[PDB]
Amino acid sequence: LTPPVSAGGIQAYLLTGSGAPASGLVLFVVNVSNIQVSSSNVTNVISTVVSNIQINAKTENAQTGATTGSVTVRFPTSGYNAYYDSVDKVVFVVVSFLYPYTTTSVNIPLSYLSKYLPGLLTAQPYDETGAQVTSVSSTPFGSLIDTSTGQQILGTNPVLTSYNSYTTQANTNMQEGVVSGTLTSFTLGGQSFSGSTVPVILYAPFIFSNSPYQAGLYNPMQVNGNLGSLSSEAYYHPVIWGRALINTTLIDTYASGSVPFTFQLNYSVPGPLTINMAQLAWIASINNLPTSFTYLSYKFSNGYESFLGIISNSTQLTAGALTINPSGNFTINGKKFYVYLLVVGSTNSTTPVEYVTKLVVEYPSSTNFLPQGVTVTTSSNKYTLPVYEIGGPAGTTITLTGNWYSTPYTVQITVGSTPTLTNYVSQILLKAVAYEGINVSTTQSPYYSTAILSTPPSEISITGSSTITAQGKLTATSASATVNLLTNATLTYENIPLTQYSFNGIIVTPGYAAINGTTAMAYVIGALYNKTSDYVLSFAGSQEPMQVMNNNLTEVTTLAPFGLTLLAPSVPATETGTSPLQLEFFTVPSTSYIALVDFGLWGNLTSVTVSAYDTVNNKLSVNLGYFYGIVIPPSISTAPYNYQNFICPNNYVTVTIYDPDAVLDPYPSGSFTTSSLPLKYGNMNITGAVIFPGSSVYNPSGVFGYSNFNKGAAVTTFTYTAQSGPFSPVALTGNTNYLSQYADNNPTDNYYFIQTVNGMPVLMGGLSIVASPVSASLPSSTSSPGFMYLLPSAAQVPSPLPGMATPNYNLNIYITYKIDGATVGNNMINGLYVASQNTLIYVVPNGSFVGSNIKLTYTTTDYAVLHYFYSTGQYKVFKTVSVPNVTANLYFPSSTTPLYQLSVPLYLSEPYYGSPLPTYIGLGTNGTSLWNSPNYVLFGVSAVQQYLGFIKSISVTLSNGTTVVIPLTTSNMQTLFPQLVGQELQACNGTFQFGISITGLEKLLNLNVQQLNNSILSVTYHDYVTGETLTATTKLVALS
Ligand SMILES: *[C@@H]1O[C@H](CO)[C@@H](O[C@@H]2O[C@H](CO[C@H]3O[C@H](CO)[C@@H](O)[C@H](O)[C@@H]3O)[C@@H](O[C@H]3O[C@H](CO)[C@@H](O)[C@H](O)[C@@H]3O)[C@H](O[C@@H]3O[C@H](CS(=O)(=O)O)[C@@H](O[C@@H]4O[C@H](CO)[C@@H](O)[C@H](O)[C@H]4O)[C@H](O)[C@H]3O)[C@H]2NC(C)=O)[C@H](O)[C@H]1NC(C)=O
Ligand SMILES: *[C@@H]1O[C@H](CO)[C@@H](O[C@@H]2O[C@H](CO[C@H]3O[C@H](CO)[C@@H](O)[C@H](O)[C@@H]3O)[C@@H](O[C@H]3O[C@H](CO)[C@@H](O)[C@H](O)[C@@H]3O)[C@H](O[C@@H]3O[C@H](CS(=O)(=O)O)[C@@H](O)[C@H](O)[C@H]3O)[C@H]2NC(C)=O)[C@H](O)[C@H]1NC(C)=O
Ligand SMILES: *[C@@H]1O[C@H](CO)[C@@H](O[C@@H]2O[C@H](CO[C@H]3O[C@H](CO)[C@@H](O)[C@H](O)[C@@H]3O)[C@@H](O[C@H]3O[C@H](CO)[C@@H](O)[C@H](O)[C@@H]3O)[C@H](O[C@@H]3O[C@H](CS(=O)(=O)O)[C@@H](O)[C@H](O)[C@H]3O)[C@H]2NC(C)=O)[C@H](O)[C@H]1NC(C)=O
Ligand SMILES: *[C@@H]1O[C@H](CO)[C@@H](O[C@@H]2O[C@H](CO[C@H]3O[C@H](CO)[C@@H](O)[C@H](O)[C@@H]3O)[C@@H](O[C@H]3O[C@H](CO)[C@@H](O)[C@H](O)[C@@H]3O)[C@H](O[C@@H]3O[C@H](CS(=O)(=O)O)[C@@H](O)[C@H](O)[C@H]3O)[C@H]2NC(C)=O)[C@H](O)[C@H]1NC(C)=O
Ligand SMILES: *[C@@H]1O[C@H](CO)[C@@H](O[C@@H]2O[C@H](CO[C@H]3O[C@H](CO)[C@@H](O)[C@H](O)[C@@H]3O)[C@@H](O[C@H]3O[C@H](CO)[C@@H](O)[C@H](O)[C@@H]3O)[C@H](O[C@@H]3O[C@H](CS(=O)(=O)O)[C@@H](O)[C@H](O)[C@H]3O)[C@H]2NC(C)=O)[C@H](O)[C@H]1NC(C)=O
Ligand SMILES: *[C@@H]1O[C@H](CO)[C@@H](O[C@@H]2O[C@H](CO[C@H]3O[C@H](CO)[C@@H](O)[C@H](O)[C@@H]3O)[C@@H](O)[C@H](O[C@@H]3O[C@H](CS(=O)(=O)O)[C@@H](O)[C@H](O)[C@H]3O)[C@H]2NC(C)=O)[C@H](O)[C@H]1NC(C)=O
Ligand SMILES: *[C@@H]1O[C@H](CO)[C@@H](O[C@@H]2O[C@H](CO)[C@@H](O)[C@H](O[C@@H]3O[C@H](CS(=O)(=O)O)[C@@H](O)[C@H](O)[C@H]3O)[C@H]2NC(C)=O)[C@H](O)[C@H]1NC(C)=O
Ligand SMILES: *[C@@H]1O[C@H](CO)[C@@H](O[C@@H]2O[C@H](CO)[C@@H](O)[C@H](O[C@@H]3O[C@H](CS(=O)(=O)O)[C@@H](O)[C@H](O)[C@H]3O)[C@H]2NC(C)=O)[C@H](O)[C@H]1NC(C)=O
Ligand SMILES: *[C@@H]1O[C@H](CO)[C@@H](O[C@@H]2O[C@H](CO[C@H]3O[C@H](CO)[C@@H](O)[C@H](O)[C@@H]3O)[C@@H](O)[C@H](O)[C@H]2NC(C)=O)[C@H](O)[C@H]1NC(C)=O
Ligand SMILES: *[C@@H]1O[C@H](CO)[C@@H](O[C@@H]2O[C@H](CO)[C@@H](O)[C@H](O)[C@H]2NC(C)=O)[C@H](O)[C@H]1NC(C)=O
Ligand SMILES: *[C@@H]1O[C@H](CO)[C@@H](O[C@@H]2O[C@H](CO)[C@@H](O)[C@H](O)[C@H]2NC(C)=O)[C@H](O)[C@H]1NC(C)=O
Ligand SMILES: *[C@@H]1O[C@H](CO)[C@@H](O[C@@H]2O[C@H](CO)[C@@H](O)[C@H](O)[C@H]2NC(C)=O)[C@H](O)[C@H]1NC(C)=O
Ligand SMILES: *[C@@H]1O[C@H](CO)[C@@H](O[C@@H]2O[C@H](CO)[C@@H](O)[C@H](O)[C@H]2NC(C)=O)[C@H](O)[C@H]1NC(C)=O
Ligand SMILES: *[C@@H]1O[C@H](CO)[C@@H](O)[C@H](O)[C@H]1NC(C)=O
Repeated sequence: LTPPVSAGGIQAYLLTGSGAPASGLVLFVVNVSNIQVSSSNVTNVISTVVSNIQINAKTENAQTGATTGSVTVRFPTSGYNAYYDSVDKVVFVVVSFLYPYTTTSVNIPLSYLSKYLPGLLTAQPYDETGAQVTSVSSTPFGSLIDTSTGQQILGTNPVLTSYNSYTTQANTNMQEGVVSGTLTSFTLGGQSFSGSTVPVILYAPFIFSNSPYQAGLYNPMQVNGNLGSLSSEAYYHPVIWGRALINTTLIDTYASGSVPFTFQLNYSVPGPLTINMAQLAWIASINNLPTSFTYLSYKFSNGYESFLGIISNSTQLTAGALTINPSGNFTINGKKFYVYLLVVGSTNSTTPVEYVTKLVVEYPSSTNFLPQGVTVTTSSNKYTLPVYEIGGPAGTTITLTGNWYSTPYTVQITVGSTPTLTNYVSQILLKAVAYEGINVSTTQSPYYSTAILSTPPSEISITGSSTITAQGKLTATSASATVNLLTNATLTYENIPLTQYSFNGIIVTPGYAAINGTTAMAYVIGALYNKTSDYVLSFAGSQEPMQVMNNNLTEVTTLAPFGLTLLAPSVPATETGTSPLQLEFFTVPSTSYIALVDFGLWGNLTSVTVSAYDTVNNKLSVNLGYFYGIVIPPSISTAPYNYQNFICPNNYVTVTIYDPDAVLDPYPSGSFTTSSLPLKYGNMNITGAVIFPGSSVYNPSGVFGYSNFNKGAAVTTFTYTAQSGPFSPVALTGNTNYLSQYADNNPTDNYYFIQTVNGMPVLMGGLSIVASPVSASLPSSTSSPGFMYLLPSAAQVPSPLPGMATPNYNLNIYITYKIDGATVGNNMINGLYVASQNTLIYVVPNGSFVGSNIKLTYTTTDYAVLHYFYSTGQYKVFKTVSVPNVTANLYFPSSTTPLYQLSVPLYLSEPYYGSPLPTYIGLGTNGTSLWNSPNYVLFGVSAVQQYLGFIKSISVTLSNGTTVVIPLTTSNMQTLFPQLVGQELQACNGTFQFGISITGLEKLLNLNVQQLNNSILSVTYHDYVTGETLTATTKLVALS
């Protein structure tokens, strides 16, 4: 039993799982294991147990945590049912608290209850009065006695009132019901008993929890200290960046086991926004197009092309040798009209190019001056209508011929040299909405905890409200008029006679980089002038959004019409009027974050609202969650370093990158993937993003929230793996066609997550390395994303929530010469390499080592930062690590030395020569010096014999100014330094001791040993590492 029941302890468990007879049942167990019992004397012991039990009960406000009512009771002297098991050694009782069975006992199958007490399968439980019995049943709550009052509980009490009335009271008054128990300490048989149960929750409404996080959602990083000033407010004003997960907890007392939930997010901004739009098609009656104009069709990102629609009375349009047949046909009250759809381009194309799938035209009906409309169709009455391309070389002109009513007309098109891109710039009130799902499980009923995406990759709709307006002029037999919409789109009506219709209109699409042409919305206005009691001028028009796929432009949904009416009895008149207008665009999965960021809904001023839905038991939340958005640029830093950092194998230079927008999952080393499907939400089905924790990618089938739902074999499973080459780098593997759809905390691949269009990413983010002078860079053109494994550091013990990510990425760099020319089979050690996890090795040759360097560049991983900060270059940062020059010296221990001594010290000192012990320098031939160091190891590679310098000359000046330079023959080096080898004095110290033989020097000169030999000694060495020479001297003295 989890949690445990203690020695001599009481404990309680709320009954749950399939086969549990009723809601609001709690069991109590007393661990009577500590004493002897038999059927002969059991009635004593069970009676002894029950009399000491006390039970407490409350009603609470589920949001605020306030106690509303409290009651406290004990079992009656008789009429209870209470039971014993010899096998599991417990006394126990079950009590039924909510309606029904508040007052009457409900039977409990011995099968079900045995799940908790398996002894009930081993043998029958004992009853009161000591018999074996086949069944267990509740003691009802209304039977018990008020400890305050010494009477059976009355129907007037608010707690018993509430418990019987929970069904509506949970929602209507935010009421929650809670119970706990305690066994008043007592002695039996020289043993004793004591305890208090953990609280159990009977019921509560379905809500976002509001304690301690008063917004229901929280960012673990803001709560710990790692975000500056904003940490002060983590409990009531949560923030998060664009593509990541934010944490939350729900209470659900209905469900059991795992539960799919679905969420609805609504995004909003204070004040109106300036938006860019572009013209896809212009549609008109042949009277409204101008006598001549110059035009050439534009081509959108998807590959679709702009078109021109002409409506006419005639069965053809005619142009000499060229005949143009209509695309479709319609009628208004028996009068017949045809629609011709044209692309002005390259050549007179006989077969179709693209289509409109369905298209609504709208007119004021004579019957009412109230809007009506129809779908234009083919002659065979099918819906999709062909569009055709026509034209020629630049500067060519075509005349088309047609009729409007009984009057012929001609229009002259000049095929322009450059595409006719046209824009509208409007201010709109805009808002958006989106949907999402995940499958949450719990270790602790009734609390379900999870995370959800800041921006789900799925269809989003963006919607707004604006104005349309007309100015008009009336005459005895005709009207003239103009309209404005979308701030600076203008349409103009040719003067309409009494008893004639005419049309104008536009299809428009957003004007930005990636998404142009992919979604659009159509407005067509019919107009009418007629006379009743007054002259009547009237407008009626469709508003309908569309999307483009496979050269079809299609009605996604169709909205309610609008109308305007102007009237006067006066023959001369000027008039004015206005109406609201609606505007809806729908996005597509790969494009959704980019779209929100471009339109301006995502930024430091954005606020989000969130509501939730339980798929299985069908409930919506009685409250909402709230959070706000953020955009933050990166920064780079390093711990101060000196010459020590490059001496010895256990030293390095640390660089830290601060970039919070690269943390997508708050657990460092966490991974999730995502796909798009239909989701159940309330009484409807909508598309939305489904999150799936792990390293695998799915193309799932069916509808999320029903038995139709099934996810097949993984299409790919990404992994970081060890690989070939010296050291052993860890790097990413997986089919990169699916890399958008995968999320991680590694900046060297994260920039793909939802940021790929036409198979290519919009941002080249992440880390870049270049190194000098031995020419090397990472990554090579050949490299996968995720060429190195690189993770954010995790929060430590005094932090409230340990083990969660900090925005710091900590990266370690080694530069050395000592392992140059080491080998690993065929491999030769040269240049730059990745090692372990966050580690780089740069290896160079001996003379190239001083002044060598690495430059690191960091570019942001998130498209919001590229958008708001492009102006200033604040989205990229640099740092450089370089090896400084150091002082070196050669010295005798004293300026003077006696010819009494046989030998003297001569010390060479240079920091960069220092290593682990032992290490030694062997001399020989023409003054060569060879460095050796068998205890040097670095990631398994080990140092080879290095030639670091040479002794240049060995000289004496004699007592008269004559100078002798001793030639560096083998015999001369042999005699002068019989200890041919120098030794390091202390670990990683720069110092070695040589010993120069004065008793040698005497004989070596062939001089009169002491007689003439008041002399000065002078010696010189050259090192390749600094490029300096070192020189040293001593006076040789004898008794005078
Ligand atoms: C905020 O919400 C975050 C949601 O993203 C939570 O992150 C999840 O953290 C889990 C562990 O958290 C525990 O420890 C932290 C301290 O770091 C505590 O604060 C928490 O209270 C909690 O105690 C983590 O679970 C995994 O690691 C556990 C080790 O601690 C281990 O016992 C589990 O078995 C998990 O492996 C989640 O990490 C991912 O978990 C999923 C499985 S599941 O989602 O847990 O069911 C793994 O997917 C699986 O991968 C295996 C490969 O071996 C496949 O075989 C299998 O098909 C597939 O399901 C992921 O690999 C693993 O990374 C982590 N969730 C995610 C998606 O990252 C976070 O804890 C919340 N914060 C707080 C304060 O509660
Ligand atoms: C969205 O709001 C975020 C919260 O303020 C902003 O994040 C903060 O970014 C600051 C640097 O960018 C600032 O300067 C730009 C022009 O140079 C301009 O776009 C904005 O003015 C923008 O805020 C950075 O603040 C530093 O610079 C400020 C100059 O305006 C100065 O007021 C600050 O004292 C600071 O030097 C923030 O970095 C953090 O600064 C903390 C100081 S405090 O602001 O908490 O007092 C410090 O404790 C911490 O170590 C350091 O990281 C940075 N804030 C955060 C949360 O890290 C963000 O830029 C706004 N986004 C937009 C769209 O502008
Ligand atoms: C698509 O079909 C259209 C309909 O038949 C064609 O439109 C006609 O275009 C003529 C020009 O096309 C010629 O020159 C092109 C080079 O710029 C070449 O690519 C074509 O192969 C073709 O040879 C145009 O003729 C006008 O321009 C001529 C310049 O070369 C010149 O002859 C005159 O200046 C002339 O006005 C047609 O316009 C009409 O021409 C009538 C005389 S005739 O040329 O038919 O003999 C004239 O009476 C009338 O005023 C004028 O409007 C024009 N036809 C119409 C009425 O649309 C188009 O070429 C086809 N496109 C391709 C290349 O496939
Ligand atoms: C949320 O997570 C729940 C787990 O916590 C999921 O329940 C598990 O469902 C498993 C199959 O999942 C697949 O089919 C679902 C449609 O029914 C679909 O919703 C899922 O997305 C997914 O495509 C199921 O595993 C059984 O079937 C497997 C074949 O797919 C087979 O490999 C298994 O051996 C197993 O028979 C689990 O159901 C039950 O599992 C018992 C234990 S075990 O064998 O898994 O160890 C088994 O004894 C019993 O016969 C079987 O019915 C089930 N897991 C558990 C432990 O309950 C749930 O589907 C998820 N909900 C959604 C909507 O995604
Ligand atoms: C440390 O760096 C020093 C500076 O770069 C290197 O110094 C160079 O020394 C070369 C001789 O060293 C060779 O033999 C060693 C055996 O004792 C061996 O350990 C070395 O790996 C290396 O192979 C010297 O090269 C010349 O002398 C050779 C006679 O031994 C002869 O065979 C060569 O043909 C060559 O003339 C370099 O001196 C300069 O060399 C120039 C050409 S190049 O060798 O640099 O390509 C030449 O144009 C010029 O006239 C001559 O003075 C000398 N390099 C420089 C630029 O001073 C030292 O070897 C490195 N130590 C190690 C072990 O890495
Ligand atoms: C419709 O869709 C396409 C494809 O995304 C887009 O073309 C690309 O536009 C960018 C810049 O976009 C902005 O400026 C143009 C006007 O120049 C506006 O129309 C847009 O609304 C944007 O405000 C061009 O610069 C691209 O040319 C490429 O530039 C790259 C550098 S970049 O950082 O500037 O993008 C170079 O690396 C490429 O070599 C070069 O081709 C252009 N891309 C292509 C493939 O032509 C259109 O502008 C969009 N048109 C509409 C209606 O807005
Ligand atoms: C565009 O013109 C089309 C004709 O070119 C119109 O299509 C016709 O629509 C009628 C009424 O909806 C439909 O019944 C016709 O189908 C034919 O019906 C014939 C019998 S009858 O209707 O002539 O009495 C049958 O011979 C046979 O079932 C169909 O051929 C349909 N006509 C054709 C030729 O398909 C269409 O209505 C028009 N669009 C508008 C809105 O004006
Ligand atoms: C839109 O244009 C149509 C032309 O394709 C018009 O069609 C006309 O049909 C009417 C019957 O409704 C018929 O009287 C016409 O027949 C011709 O009459 C000519 C002279 S006139 O009467 O138009 O002045 C003669 O020249 C000729 O030999 C006849 O064939 C017919 N008009 C034509 C010229 O064919 C129609 O008026 C119009 N519809 C709408 C919606 O207003
Ligand atoms: C009363 O006290 C006993 C002393 O604390 C204690 O027994 C110890 O705990 C477990 C045995 O009980 C559990 O395990 C079984 C499943 O194997 C369940 O059926 C049961 O409900 C309990 O969860 C055992 O591991 C441990 O060795 C025992 N310790 C010793 C040495 O006595 C019981 O936990 C408690 N009595 C009962 C039966 O609940
Ligand atoms: C219930 O009855 C049993 C006897 O049936 C009691 O167990 C005996 O107790 C004595 C001392 O108390 C022990 O020395 C024996 O080992 C036990 N005998 C048997 C037969 O087990 C038990 O103590 C009684 N319990 C109570 C509380 O009265
Ligand atoms: C979030 O947006 C949704 C739009 O889906 C809104 O919910 C709608 O409410 C309107 C009336 O305000 C009703 O016509 C619909 O029944 C609701 N829509 C659907 C599809 O359920 C609502 O405006 C926003 N909700 C919140 C949390 O404010
Ligand atoms: C490295 O080792 C040398 C050993 O020669 C150290 O030199 C000695 O320094 C102390 C004081 O620090 C003097 O008392 C001695 O006289 C020096 N020895 C000789 C032979 O002169 C040197 O201090 C060490 N340096 C570092 C950086 O560890
Ligand atoms: C390290 O610094 C030393 C000292 O300034 C440099 O060597 C000196 O400068 C020139 C070389 O251009 C020589 O002629 C002198 O003899 C050197 N001076 C001394 C004190 O002997 C050296 O250039 C620097 N090393 C590197 C490679 O950066
Ligand atoms: C759009 O045109 C194409 C012809 O390529 C056809 O696939 C489709 O039936 C039309 N409309 C739709 C998507 O119904």
